[PDB]
Amino acid sequence: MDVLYSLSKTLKDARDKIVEGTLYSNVSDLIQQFNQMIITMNGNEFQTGGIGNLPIRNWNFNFGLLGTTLLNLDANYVETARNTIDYFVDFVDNVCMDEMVRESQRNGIAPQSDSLRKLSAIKFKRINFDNSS
Amino acid sequence: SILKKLEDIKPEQAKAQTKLFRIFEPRQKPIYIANGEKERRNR
Repeated sequence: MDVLYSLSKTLKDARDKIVEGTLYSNVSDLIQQFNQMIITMNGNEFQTGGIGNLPIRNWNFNFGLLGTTLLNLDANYVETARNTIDYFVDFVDNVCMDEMVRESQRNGIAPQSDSLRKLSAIKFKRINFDNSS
Repeated sequence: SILKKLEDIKPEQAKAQTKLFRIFEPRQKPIYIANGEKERRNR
């Protein structure tokens, strides 16, 4: 659950603060965290949908890594960042919509959909950006 | 005989650290862009 919020906050930060012209020193922590998140989430398979009328979709995470060299960010940097961001946010939204449509009469504090069940493992506990919300 | 051996004990020496114990030191290295070319400014 909290891992999902950390991913959401990181995705929002990457979607917002990565704009042309800003100093790279202002997003060094953000870019490092984003790279760590990409490394952690890469090379895994996730499935969604299957109950009711939710369209079943399959996600495979094969992605590159953002560079940590440019003194000032440029346009292609932004386009690649958004290319990754769109897929990540689509996955997040679909995971949320799949979680909302399943319930358990007992032990409601625990994950119910397969995505949050997989994310409960200790391996994915490497992304804990914050809990400000 | 053994009198010298048991009487020639001086208090254990307190070392005076001449420099801080170092394991890590800075080094200047070149960098590359994500495409793979020199940046002409080392870090």
